[PDB]
Amino acid sequence: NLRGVMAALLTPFDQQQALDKASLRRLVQFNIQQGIDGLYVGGSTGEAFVQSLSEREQVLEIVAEEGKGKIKLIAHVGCVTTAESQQLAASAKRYGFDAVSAVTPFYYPFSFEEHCDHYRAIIDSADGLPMVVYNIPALSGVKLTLDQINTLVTLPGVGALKQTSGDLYQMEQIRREHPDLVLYNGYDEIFASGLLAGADGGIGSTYNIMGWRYQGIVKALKEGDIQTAQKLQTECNKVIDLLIKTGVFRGLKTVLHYMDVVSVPLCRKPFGPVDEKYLPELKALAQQLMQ
Amino acid sequence: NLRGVMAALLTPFDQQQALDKASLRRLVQFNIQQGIDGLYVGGSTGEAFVQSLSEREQVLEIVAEEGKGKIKLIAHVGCVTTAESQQLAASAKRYGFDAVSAVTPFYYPFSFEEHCDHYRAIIDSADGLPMVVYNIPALSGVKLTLDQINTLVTLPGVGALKQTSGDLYQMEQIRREHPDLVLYNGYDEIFASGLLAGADGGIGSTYNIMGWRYQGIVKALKEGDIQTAQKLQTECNKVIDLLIKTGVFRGLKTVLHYMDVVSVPLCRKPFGPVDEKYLPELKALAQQLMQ
Amino acid sequence: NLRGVMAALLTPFDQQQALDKASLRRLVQFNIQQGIDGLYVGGSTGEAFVQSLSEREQVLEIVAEEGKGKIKLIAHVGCVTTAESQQLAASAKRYGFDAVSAVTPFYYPFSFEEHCDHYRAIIDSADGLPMVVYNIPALSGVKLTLDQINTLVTLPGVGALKQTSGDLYQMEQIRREHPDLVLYNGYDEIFASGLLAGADGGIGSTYNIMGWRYQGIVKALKEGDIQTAQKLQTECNKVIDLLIKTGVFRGLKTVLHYMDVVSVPLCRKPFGPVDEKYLPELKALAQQLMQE
Amino acid sequence: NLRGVMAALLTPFDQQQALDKASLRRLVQFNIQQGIDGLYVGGSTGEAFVQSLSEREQVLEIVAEEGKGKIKLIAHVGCVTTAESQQLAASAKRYGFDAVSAVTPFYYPFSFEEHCDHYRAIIDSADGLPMVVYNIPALSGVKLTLDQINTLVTLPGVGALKQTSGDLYQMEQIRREHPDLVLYNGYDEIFASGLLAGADGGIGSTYNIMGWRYQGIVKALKEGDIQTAQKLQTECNKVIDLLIKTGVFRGLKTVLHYMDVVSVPLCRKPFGPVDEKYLPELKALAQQLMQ
Repeated sequence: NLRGVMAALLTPFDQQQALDKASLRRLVQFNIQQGIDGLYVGGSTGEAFVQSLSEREQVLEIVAEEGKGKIKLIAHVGCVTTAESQQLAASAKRYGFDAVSAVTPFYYPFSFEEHCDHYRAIIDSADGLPMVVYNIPALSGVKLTLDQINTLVTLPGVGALKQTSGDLYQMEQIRREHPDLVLYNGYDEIFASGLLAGADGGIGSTYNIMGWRYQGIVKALKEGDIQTAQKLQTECNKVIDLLIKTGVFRGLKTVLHYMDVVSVPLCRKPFGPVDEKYLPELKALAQQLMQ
Repeated sequence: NLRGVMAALLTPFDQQQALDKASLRRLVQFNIQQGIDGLYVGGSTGEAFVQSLSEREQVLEIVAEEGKGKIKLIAHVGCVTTAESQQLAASAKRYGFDAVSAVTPFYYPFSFEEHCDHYRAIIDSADGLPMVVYNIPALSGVKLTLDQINTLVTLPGVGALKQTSGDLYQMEQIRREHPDLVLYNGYDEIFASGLLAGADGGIGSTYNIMGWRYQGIVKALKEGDIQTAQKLQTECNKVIDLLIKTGVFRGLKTVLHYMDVVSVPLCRKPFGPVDEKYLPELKALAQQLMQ
Repeated sequence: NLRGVMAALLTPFDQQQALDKASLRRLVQFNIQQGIDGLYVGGSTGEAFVQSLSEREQVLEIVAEEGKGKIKLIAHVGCVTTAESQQLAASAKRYGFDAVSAVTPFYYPFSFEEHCDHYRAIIDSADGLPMVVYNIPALSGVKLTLDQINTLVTLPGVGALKQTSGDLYQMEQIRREHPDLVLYNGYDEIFASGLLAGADGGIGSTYNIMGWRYQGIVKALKEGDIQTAQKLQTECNKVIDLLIKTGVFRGLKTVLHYMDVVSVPLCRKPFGPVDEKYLPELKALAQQLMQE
Repeated sequence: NLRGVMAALLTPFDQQQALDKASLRRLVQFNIQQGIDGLYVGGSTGEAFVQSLSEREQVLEIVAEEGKGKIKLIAHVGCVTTAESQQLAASAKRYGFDAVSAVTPFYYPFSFEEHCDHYRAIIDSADGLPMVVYNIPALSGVKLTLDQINTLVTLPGVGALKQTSGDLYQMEQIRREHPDLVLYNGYDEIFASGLLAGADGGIGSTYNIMGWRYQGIVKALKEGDIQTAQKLQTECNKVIDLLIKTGVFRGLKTVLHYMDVVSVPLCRKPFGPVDEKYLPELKALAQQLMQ
């Protein structure tokens, strides 16, 4: 039931780098409009790690007002701190989110046992909302084994795994081991490949501007049409190429600004703005996607 | 015409740890009858790096005698030394191989130009034979960029790329850049996903014992039956889970042995033998693969 | 005036995980009486990334009170966010600290320019307090180059470099490039070698329980007594070996708790408690350090 | 008694890239006159991995012939193949080298037991020659654990360890574990620091052009003159800075060439030439060094 193509919501800031509630609302609605199955809020893409708990809760509350009941809402609640995560877990519950999620805590190296108790404590605080384990070795620096992953994924309370890893051998072993597990493909660039390996949906930042393509790839693969599946994927991939040159969060916000969704396409410092030289390609991209 | 499913051939040894030429011939034929498209000989799978050039030249000659004309023959000629490689390249030509191949020279760190000059030399000595750049970062320790991969791939005389990387975002990037390039999926564990990403064939050590499944996966994806393609990949992956436990080269040789192909399922030390506990499952798999 | 042997201050918490101010003050004074050159507060050792800005502000404020120009005071003000770092940098000035510090922002990959601007803005908000650029690749996952380090270290406002790296070739080269740079060695396990290589002092978590050994290695080398320099370092290493087994922060708090300095030997979750099995060794260690 | 500053021997090649015996002998004696405690022949610095068994043996005999009895002689006998290594170990005995040495077999991933048995076999063939374990993770791609290094170092036959690692905490840990172990500091850029951490000697390539400095640092440290000890290490690093910039093996041979020691300062391909922009720098270096 949590399966599908969920977008990792971006958080629009204003000239003062404060939250832009109006753009947030425009963004939520814009995603709904584009036929997304749900939203993963306050994740890395939402720049959670560069905002406070209150700022973080404020976003959860607003998207819940906008989207609750219309699509699935998963609140990324993870912090390095379990206590901070627990507080966020409770708010998500209070706001009516469908599930809660958390990255494997970072910076300080924690044992695998400490990782499990973290999830256990957060799940406790979720008070019912299922947990989506969030695995992104590349950013967390947390390199869990398949076994550790199997343990986490079986922790009572866990309803999904957000696999932000390009190891498609592992993607399938996870599927082979947990046939019923809601498996989200974390890297947009290999979405079609991830689904073929075992993912049954996905969460990602590029879904904010072209979510329909991912839905497309999903149908095609269902309708045994690898031609449109591959075609759709290379089209997502050309966009990802550019965003990787420009900065994905900022580049996605910039395109969004061009679709009239976001007022100021800035990210919080230390992120810098997009290089002016990249604006013609982003503008152009916004235009084509607008059609 | 180099596109297809090519077994990365194993080299049988006797109790004295010396080529079991009689089993080599038996392995060559076995592969042919299982409908393989060609053989990548003298690679990592063939324990080439624990061999002498003369040993490698001998294996080259026996398989050419065994299959020149029956299937495509690609000779892995790579050595850390350019001159040794050129020697091996020159015999491949003289023995009648269809193409030549070489790992990026390892152990010592080399600049990219050195890498390109290395391939140029080998390509020259191959005397007309198309070259197959061999990319396996996990074993070579060489971490080439995409631009570098494009440069190598476009070097005159080069006719294909053997991609032993599970980075399927890079697989498609390469493909998007080179629609005519013969791209071999190097990781058996992700074959279906690798093809979907842009690969048009594969070279793998597990093909030796169940190459038919990989061809089947090719038919399925070709026929829009991703459902049986997945099924084929998981079956291939259950095998891979086991071989990775028992040790791959030796595991395969043991299976082939129970299949009456290899007399002595040994690998040359440092490799040790399979743990006896594994024998029943390998024996079981052998009988089972006889499907 | 920032050169020296300075302890990476730990932050004591109570049974309910709240700050234990009395033990903070108690730990500040203990370090002072231990004859350390100053304190590095709010850094990795201080469990800053498991606290909130106002929590870190409180700690800075309490120790500034305690360390009233009694010793050198460095405030690790770094966060991923430049703005949060600026706020902390401004409080540090406000509390009267001697220097300001910050790790290279983590989690999200940033460009070198993004990093240089980050340090400037903070240097900007410190309003006069020098900046000790903080380099710890192992934790930040940020891999700066010598030239990137050079740029940072020459950046106006920057007055020191906290080298938490085992690469002593790079340590040598940085000293070579900057003969007067306050270079602090970050890995206590190699303190003697980092010094020989060019580090002119150090900042470490284990200084909390044996800051004198580190001060000793310094004298030992100053007087060419490399023989005792070695003995001190292996004595430090025998300790670090145990601390790594148990978990460094918690192990330290545990020793310090057995020395009646820290009331509760806990670290905030997700850090769990120390395995009972190690208590016999930690009690003994606390015994002998006190014996010394 | 293998304790000491041992120079890692370069193998001079001719214009045709063939062993330049004239220069080998010339270098053996040059090193001797430098007051070096011995020579580590046939190692990484000796381009062993780009040579053949026969060529490696040849160089072994010529050097035994040139310095056997005069200085300590450790022959690097290591290859990926245990059998090849054994053969070279057997020859070292024959030529009368003092010790044997082998890098952890690389390229293919081997188990620690496989690693152990390999050293055992080679130990068996060195016929009485104590084995020197060569740890160089950077190039080998092998990251043994301390307990693992401890096992290796205590193997019956192992007499020393060449630690090519900049982990000076592990250095002191090895010295603490084995107070009577012959521990060679492998990275010349940290010589002084390695010795202070526990190494009682060192095997380095740069020793070939200024072995006196390392012997110099040793005395200063032994005398308690860290100030000059340092002043010495900084000098070696100014050099090392350059060589890295120019390519170490090729840079060294060039400097020795300007020191009328080596005829053709060529490394074997895939390595390339020293760029011309450096010749003046290297020129200037060789002059200063000779005075």
